[PDB]
Parts: sequence; C-alpha cells; structure tokens
Amino acid sequence: SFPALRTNALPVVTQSIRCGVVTLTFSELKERISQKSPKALLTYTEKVLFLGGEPEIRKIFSNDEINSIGQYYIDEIAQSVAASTFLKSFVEEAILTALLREKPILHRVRHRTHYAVIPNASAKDDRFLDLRKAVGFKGDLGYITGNVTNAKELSWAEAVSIRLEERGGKLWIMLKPEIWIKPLDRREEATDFIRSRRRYRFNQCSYQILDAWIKILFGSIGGGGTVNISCFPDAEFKAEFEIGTRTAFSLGVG
Amino acid sequence: NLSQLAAHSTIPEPLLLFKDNRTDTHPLRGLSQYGPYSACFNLPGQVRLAYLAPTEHMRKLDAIVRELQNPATPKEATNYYVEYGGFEKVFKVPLVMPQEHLRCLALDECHGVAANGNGLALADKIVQSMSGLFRQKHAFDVLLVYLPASWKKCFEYDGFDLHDRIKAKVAPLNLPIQIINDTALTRQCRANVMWGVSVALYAKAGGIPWKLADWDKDEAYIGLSYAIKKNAEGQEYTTCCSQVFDPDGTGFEFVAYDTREFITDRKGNPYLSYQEMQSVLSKSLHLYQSSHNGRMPRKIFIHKTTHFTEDEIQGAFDSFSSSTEIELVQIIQSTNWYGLKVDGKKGDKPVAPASYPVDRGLYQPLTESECLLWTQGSVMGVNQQNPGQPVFKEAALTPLPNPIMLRRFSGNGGWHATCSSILALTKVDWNNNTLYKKLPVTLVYSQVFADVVKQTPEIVNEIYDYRFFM
DNA sequence: AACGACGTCTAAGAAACCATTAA
RNA sequence: AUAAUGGUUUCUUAGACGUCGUUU
Ligand SMILES: [Mg+2]
Repeated sequence: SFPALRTNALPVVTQSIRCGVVTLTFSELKERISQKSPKALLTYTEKVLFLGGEPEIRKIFSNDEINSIGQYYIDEIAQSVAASTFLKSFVEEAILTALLREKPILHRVRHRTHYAVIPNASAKDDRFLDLRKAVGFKGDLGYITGNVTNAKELSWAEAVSIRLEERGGKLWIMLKPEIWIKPLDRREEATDFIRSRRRYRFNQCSYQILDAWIKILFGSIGGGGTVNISCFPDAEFKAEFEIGTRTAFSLGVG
Repeated sequence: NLSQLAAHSTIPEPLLLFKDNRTDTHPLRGLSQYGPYSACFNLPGQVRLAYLAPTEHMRKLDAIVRELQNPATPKEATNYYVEYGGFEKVFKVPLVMPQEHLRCLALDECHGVAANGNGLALADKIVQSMSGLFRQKHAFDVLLVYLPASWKKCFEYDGFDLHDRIKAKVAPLNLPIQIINDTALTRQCRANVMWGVSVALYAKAGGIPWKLADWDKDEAYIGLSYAIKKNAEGQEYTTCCSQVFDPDGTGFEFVAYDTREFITDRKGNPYLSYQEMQSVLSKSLHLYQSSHNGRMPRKIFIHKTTHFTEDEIQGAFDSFSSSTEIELVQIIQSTNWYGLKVDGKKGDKPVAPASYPVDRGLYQPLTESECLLWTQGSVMGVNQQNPGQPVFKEAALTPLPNPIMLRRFSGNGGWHATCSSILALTKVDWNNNTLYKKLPVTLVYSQVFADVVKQTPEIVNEIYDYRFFM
C-alpha cells in the first residue's frame, strides 16, 4: 500500500566537529559575550568552549588571562548533545549560523527559540516567489509581509521556527512555519489576525508552504542529495555541516 | 534512504455498543437509531427530575425542559450532528416534570451573599437550600440547578471553583446534580445543547448511554493526575489521585480515589515514594478484586502525565503479583513533531497532498521506547452529508492535528495494544457531545477529581463514581 | 572528601484568562 | 458550569552541570 506520512524533520549527517577550547562561571561569560559582541560563538563547560576566530577571544579576554588555546574534537555529536544542555545550545547556534549564511533571511529569537523571518525590504525576490504562490488564494499570489489592520505601528511577516532534537542516536532539525509579529512585545494584539490567516491552511496548503520554506532555506530539493554548509569559513576553528534535503517520511506496512 | 523512518500502522476505530448489542462508531447516530445500553435492562425506567432556580428563573428551566421533550435540528455543524427526536423518542424513557413539591426556590439571601463575593458562603447557602429535598429521595433522580450570570463575580477566582465545591459538598448525599448556565440557553445551535443535556441527564439518572465493544474482561486501566495549590507560606501542595475503569460483569465502572489516605503529605514534587505508590495501588487491586469475583487483573495499564521514578517503578512492580504485566506508559502532549498526509499513485497524476489531514488512529514508532499517536485526525463514516468525505473534529480550531507522544517505561513488543487501548478510552467520555477527546478518559477523570479534592480539604474518604462529577 | 547553597541550560507540566463553532 | 481545544503569559517541578565555601 501507498499511504504516506510526511513529517517536518530533516536529518543531520555530521557526527564529529572541531572547535576551540580556551584554558585559563556561565553568568560572567555571558556578560562578557554581551559586552564584547564578537563574531564568534561561546559557551561555558568544564573548559570554556568557542567557535570563531582568535582575535575575537583576544578582544574578550585580556592577553595575560588566556593560558592556552587548543583544539577540542567533539566526537559522537549526538551523544554529547543528549548528555549536556549547553552543548545542545552550542550546536544549535553553530548549525543555525551555518544555515543562514549568504542568504537574505532575517534572524530573530523569542522564548529561547530561533526563527527565520522574511525581510520587508527584500519581499519581491525571485526566490521568495514560490512561497507567495502557496500563501496565495487560488491562482492569485499572497502578500508575504505587511501590516495588520487596526494595529498602528505593527508589522507581520512569514517565519519558520527551527529547532534541533535527539531521538535514538540521531539528530533531527525541526521546521515549523508561523507568522512573525514585530515588535515582539505586542504579539498578542495580532492573535486573531494570525488565526484568520491560518484558518484555511489545510493539508495541501501547509505541504506547499513547508516545501517552499525548505527551498528558500536550502535552494535545491530532489535527487536524494544533501547540502553542505559552513559556519565561519574564515578561521582555523570552523564548522562544517551536512544536512539532508528530503524531510523524514514513512510508508504503510501494507 | 537517509530520512526514511520506521513503517507506520493504523488501528481502525473504536466501536461503541448499543441496545440489543448493536455496533456503531457514531454516538449520536447510534443513540437515535438504536437504544441506549441501559434501556435493555430498563434500569432507569423513568427519569424523574427536580428544579433548583432563583426567585424568578423557573421559566428558563421550563423552557429547556420543553426543548428537551420537543425535537430539534442542527444549525452550526451539519456533517456530524444528527436530528434530535426528543427525549422519549430517542431514549424510550420520559422526563416527567417536577410537581409543586419538587420545584423549590433558593433563599433570597443568596443574591445578598453573592453581592459581597463570598464563594464558600454562597456554596453553603446553595447546599442548605438543597437540603430540604433529601427527604424526597425517591421522588426524583436528578436535580437541575440554574446558576444566573448575576453571580459571575463568585464563579472562579484565586483558585476557587463553585462547581467543584458544590459537587464535593453534595457528594456525601447520594444525589446526582446538573448545572445549567446561560451558555446552554444562549448558544445558537440548540441540537448540540439538547443532545449534551439529554445524554448527561440520562447517564446521571443511573443509565448507560453507550459502552465500548470488544473489551476484554480481565484487564485494568489506571490513571493518576495531580493538582497544585499555592499556600500562604510559599508552599506548593500537590494533591494526586487515581482513577480506574472496570468492565465488571454487565455494567460500567468509573471510580476515582484520593491518594491522601492518612499518608503522603507531599507538599513538594508531584511524585510519590515507595510507600505511597504501594498504598495507592493496594486500593486499586482491592477494588478490582471486589468488583470482580475473587480474581486479579491479568494486565495493568497505569498511566499519568509526569514520568515514573525508579522508586515508583519498583513500587508498581511490587504492588502486583508476578502473573500480571504492568505497562507504565507516560502521555506527553507538547511535541515538536507534526505530520501531513500524502496520497499514492492513483489514475495518472503523481503523488500529491490530500485535502484532509492524516488518518486518526495512526501511530509512528520513533525509538524502542517512544512513539507518536494521533488522537486527532480524519474519521471516515461519520458524515451525515455525502458519505465519502472524512470528518475532522477540530477544523474550526486548528487546521492540522497535533500528535501526542507515548514514552514507555516497561513492557515490550509492539505498540498495538497501548495505542488501541488509549484510542478506545478516548471515546468513552459521556460528558462531551463531540466524537472523542484528545486524552484518554482516565487522565481527564483523574484531573477533574484532583481539582475537586484540592478544592475541599475535608473531603470524606469513600470512593465516588463518575456520575457524581459529570 | 565530609553536605548545603547558590547560579546557568533544558524539558515538561499547572492556573488564568482570551476565541470560534468542523475542506 | 451542555461541550471541544487553539492560543497568550506566568509559575513550579525534575534532571544536567559549575563555583567559592562548609564539615571533617
Ligand atoms: Mg457535567
């Protein structure tokens, strides 16, 4: 038999990564990251861990404080991600920054989850057209971003929430489309506007929206291929990721 | 393939049983076509009824009663609702109206009490007004209470519930009670309200509207749930309780206990130790033994919302004999997964998405200890319109169904039994007029009884049945 | 290494209110 | 409270870790 169930999970193929470890609490490291705001990612563990460039660490830490810098090999990335929560967030940021590189896609964070917002100024692009057909009614095209009626100084756009999960020794990336509301402190005022927007997004409409978002995020689907992405390809401590394009699916037993 | 998950399967549908042993998946359609299960035994031979209304609200009760007697037609939903033929036609039992000695009026001081905003005082006054009808316990079966909207101030606040308070206060006096608010009178579609109130009154008069078919006699299903009460001194009193569902010999049993049997006193994490778990499961074992004839359950399907600790697992394993297998599945609602339906190659077009969501009763095994179950989806054969279009119950709320997740802590083998049992237990609720519920009835009854117990600290310890809190 | 006492990360729930009414 | 569950925002709990201490 051929009934099919299609999920919103894409596989992650990389198993091990290399990163910088600096040898000399979490709150002070976060404070230093906030004040410095460098072009690198950092986290606190038994030893302070980072991914990026050495000058960023030089700005972060005084020259008399860094005892040494070494290379840490995080083998079996799924097990390490499952074991610790800090490594989960670090891999989150690494794979996401590798994903959203060299693309006209915004980036916003609410409730400790990551989104991929479509910019207002770059709404009328060629890549942003296949999503406008799925949002559109019948053969017409849909507005991918705009304003909300009876809501002064409050905009809206189409966004997708990106997460990562570990299930049985495998790493999956979760995609789920919502509508992003700016500013963030007044999202409730558009709640009804969201409902009336998604009231008629049935199986086929949601399927097409998901396919369009996958195309926008990756650029190529089909052929059983995978996309290689890079986070910070301008330093010794770089991240290289390989992500599948076909979403996880299943077929009936028959 | 790099992303091909494990093969999925479907368990078709629960089949409800009606009078003269007739199988029907549609509850309302089977009720209208066949008769209720209890009408075969004529256990509620006559559904007597009494009123309890403020000084001038008797007319609303009379009007809803007359609407219950007369037929009605569906207005809002049409692919699921069936025409309501009136109480006598569908349930074969009258609704003889209360006489002059059963149409009591509440004290005029109830409004004065509600003016200040004292929920406990108003509940006590309502119960005291009710107390005059305990003499005529043979003159009526179900009492109807109308709560006017003018009391809306004393309805819910700071963790207080008038509904649970009076349902617990009345419980020692063996008398089912039904509350009718302005919502039931004002709601535009009258067929739904009539169906719901009729089923509630018939089930609370001692009857069995419907019961599931193909149920194994030697099985048990237990579910625990907890409620949180904030104390003055920064405390988090967690009150847990349990509910079991028994097929018995020929009836239906739906009871619910309290865990605070002179033990526990948690005031902390919603988890119980070895002693508390053993004591709680001892009552379940005793009740299963007593309701049946000197026999133990051949299986146990204990469920709850949170996860079992190792001490809890040991207590569950030791509270029962070695001839029984205990599944300790945990139900998780919030999930980051969802699914979409894709149809196969039919005619000449390639694969395409369907116009309706994925089939209800479909499960996907992710790991060896976790699975996804679809309690929401498309049901076939429930369309009162053209009989080829599936029905999605929550199409007006969510455009797509949200799956539930099952995390097993014991057992082995496939997920057929657990998923089939959960989906079957989702349809046996009698308080709701829709097709099913998201969660199995054990969790929902445990949750509502936990709220009831938390509302009244001084709740007497005997075991109540479903009809007294439904 | 003696057992608290205090900070981060995550995953899960429960009160307490809003809303509309099945391609 | 005839009823279904979709949002929003808080709070709590449980794990995982770290840091002086502290006891001894
Ligand atoms: Mg009820």
